[PDB]
Amino acid sequence: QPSTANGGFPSVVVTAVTATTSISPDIESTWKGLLAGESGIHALEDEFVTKWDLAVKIGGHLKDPVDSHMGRLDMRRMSYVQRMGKLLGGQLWESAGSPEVDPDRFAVVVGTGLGGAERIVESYDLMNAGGPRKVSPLAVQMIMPNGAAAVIGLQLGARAGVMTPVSACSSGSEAIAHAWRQIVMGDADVAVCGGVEGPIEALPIAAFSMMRAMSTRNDEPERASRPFDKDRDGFVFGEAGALMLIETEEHAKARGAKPLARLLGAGITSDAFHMVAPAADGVRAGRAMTRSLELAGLSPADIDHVNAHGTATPIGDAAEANAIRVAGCDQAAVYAPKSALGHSIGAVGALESVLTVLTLRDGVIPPTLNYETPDPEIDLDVVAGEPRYGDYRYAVNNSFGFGGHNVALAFGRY
Amino acid sequence: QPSTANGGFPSVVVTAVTATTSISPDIESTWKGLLAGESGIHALEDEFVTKWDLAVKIGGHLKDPVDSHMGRLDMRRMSYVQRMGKLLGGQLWESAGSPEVDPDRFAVVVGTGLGGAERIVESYDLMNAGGPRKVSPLAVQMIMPNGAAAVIGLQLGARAGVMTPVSACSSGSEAIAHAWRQIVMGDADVAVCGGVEGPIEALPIAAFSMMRAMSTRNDEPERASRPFDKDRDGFVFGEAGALMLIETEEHAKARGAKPLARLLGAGITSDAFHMVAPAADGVRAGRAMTRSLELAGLSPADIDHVNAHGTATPIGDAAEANAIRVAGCDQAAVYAPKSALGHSIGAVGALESVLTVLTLRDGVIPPTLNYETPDPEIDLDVVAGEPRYGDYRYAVNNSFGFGGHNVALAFGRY
Ligand SMILES: Cc1n[nH]c2ccc(NS(=O)(=O)CCCCF)cc12
Ligand SMILES: Cc1n[nH]c2ccc(NS(=O)(=O)CCCCF)cc12
Ligand code: NA
Ligand code: NA
Repeated sequence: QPSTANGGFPSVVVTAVTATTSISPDIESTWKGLLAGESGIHALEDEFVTKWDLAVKIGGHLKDPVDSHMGRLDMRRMSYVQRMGKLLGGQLWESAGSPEVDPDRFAVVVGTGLGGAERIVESYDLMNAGGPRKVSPLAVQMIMPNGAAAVIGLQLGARAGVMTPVSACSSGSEAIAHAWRQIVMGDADVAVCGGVEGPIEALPIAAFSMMRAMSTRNDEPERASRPFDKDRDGFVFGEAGALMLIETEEHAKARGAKPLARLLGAGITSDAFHMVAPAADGVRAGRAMTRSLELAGLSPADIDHVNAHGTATPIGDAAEANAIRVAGCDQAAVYAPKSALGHSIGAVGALESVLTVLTLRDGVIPPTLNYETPDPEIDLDVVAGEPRYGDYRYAVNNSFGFGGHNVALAFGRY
Repeated sequence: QPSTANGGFPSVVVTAVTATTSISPDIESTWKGLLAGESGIHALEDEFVTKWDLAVKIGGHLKDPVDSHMGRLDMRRMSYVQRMGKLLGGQLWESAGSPEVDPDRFAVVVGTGLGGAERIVESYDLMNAGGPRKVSPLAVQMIMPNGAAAVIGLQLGARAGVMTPVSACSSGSEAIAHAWRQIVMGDADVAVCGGVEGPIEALPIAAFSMMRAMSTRNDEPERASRPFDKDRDGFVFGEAGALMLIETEEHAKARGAKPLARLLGAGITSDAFHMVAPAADGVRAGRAMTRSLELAGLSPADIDHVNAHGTATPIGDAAEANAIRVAGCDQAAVYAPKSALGHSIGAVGALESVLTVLTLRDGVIPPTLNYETPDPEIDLDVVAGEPRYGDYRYAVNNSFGFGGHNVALAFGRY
């Protein structure tokens, strides 16, 4: 039976990471801000909140907006997520030394929650006003939700596959999972993978808050996102995009790249329970964690750290607590980064994967913000108060998205 | 080195197929219509063609509309592709004997070109008219492009993974590719896979026809789609959805299921050349065919049949002819089903996979319609005039979608 530990799968390592965040456009500055207890969630000064009088008035816009890095050409040639993907794709490649890889062994897997939706309603109005010939010949390549991954593959020259998984909150983690599969199956030796997502706007807020899924603690924005806390209220939006560079260890050593961590395995299961709510028993979500251990060659005892999905909805954290217990990783140190960075849907799984890698690299877990009164039903060892320095050897990043999509990524210290 | 032929991968077989089509809502009636030279492409009697005076006035609506099978509940609870997915999901399961499988070994992989887009502009207007509280709590689960696969997994009880690949015209084939991967890697023993796509409307027509990509031969609708013909004019829309049931051969024999064909391998590459146009040399597209042979254990000589992508654009068919030659399958008998069924984007790769399976089962290839004057630059053995009965043992289905996404599925007679 093949596994990473017994050589059945080639060793895959992470060699570069990049992310834009409500705390910082630089991933290393975001890391240091998280360690200092910073939060990216503030009061929304956007005019659409006062216009429609939204139930939620809090959220985290990117510290550095994507369009401040975009000229007129990009503003009409690409959708938002494509523009975010081009920005992150370029920053990731330079951060990795701008290597020259074999294009036929180079893949791209970038997930997203929805895609270039704003370009559909724009083309809707552009033809209602002037007719069918007033729709741009570039409209198809902007609207298609594979567009972000397509521009990244074209910009970097990836010819071993350009793929876009879609599974809401797990899209970014699932992208890293499939990129790992594309490598261990022999189709590629190096891959850019992650997730991108659109900005906070009025319609996304209205749709999610009508599910009673979002926190409404508008008086203290930095204290609204309270994963595993008894005063839970729901999740808070926090914009993000994130990409990582993974490659076989053989490929990394031959180019002189210093690996940040090891990508050991990936488990994908599904609940088949409800269209938006997770299964309370957490059985299938836990099986995804178990499956990532099986492919990696680990046991629950080896898991020192779990980067939780932790959206801070009442039923979400309760289900994940059961899932962690079902997987047998209840003794692990748990971090819920959505306490500080919020929820970025199609990108957050990729962002939290980057944070998992940094935790294994520096041997430190940032504190879960606003964890002050532990929920009696959730008995987990969550890091809080200050960063916890520890000897973390293996970690699992969880992402359980709407629709019942469970992705677990098993990571190891290099 | 693992392969299907040398036992490195478990044997995977196709046990049931279902499709709705511009010719028939029944896949067996569609097959018989194709063999009799029927076409689903007619003059569009929709009022939006006269309203905007579209350059194209031809296309193939479904013979049996999806919403004629939908009550009021489904018309507000689901988007179009979700409704198509529920219809096809239910028909496929009954056609397979309604088996009772282990939910933890059952996966669903359903691709789509875009998703529930019509529900975004609907929620856009619903809040402009009444405010944020007038957006349905079901809006999120209708809009998310993973929605069709989500309702199919929930309806049939698939708990080993519910996934949605997005890659334009190759989405439906890529879904079958990932479902094959999910099985040969040990994560599942049975999978429902295919693709769904929305109907023909004015905006899709305007966007694609402004790329000069669509045929404008409105006087003879049944003769507009002319793949590999010298009088090529572009592609024609033809609505479709298709699903197939695949499972390990061990799993099929233990339940008494008669396999229709074997799914032997799948190759995914990318061009990284242009956002909508395929590479002229067809090198990466041919490598996807080669890769499916490598995983299957075949050589170009074993390929008797190629179900071509064949959109009938001038540059598309020229690039695929080079791709087939690059892969070394130039002596194979080529079928271009878009000549009769048109192009259904996210679903067509799944539909043409079903047609490939039926070709191997019945030993017959339908004629490529409107192939009357062979393009001098495309020297391929395309089936034309009447069905060609032959001893086809192995076939490859091609799907090269916009964005440079190349998927090749290698199929074998059971
Ligand atoms: C707005 C918008 N314009 N274009 C988009 C494309 C995708 C999404 N996705 S989203 O979930 O609604 C945003 C929530 C993430 C908050 F950090 C939104 C938009
Ligand atoms: C319209 C519509 N409403 N909802 C949709 C969801 C997806 C798509 N896809 S499409 O490419 O534009 C249709 C082209 C296929 C022709 F057979 C269209 C719609
Ligand atoms: Na996590
Ligand atoms: Na084909």
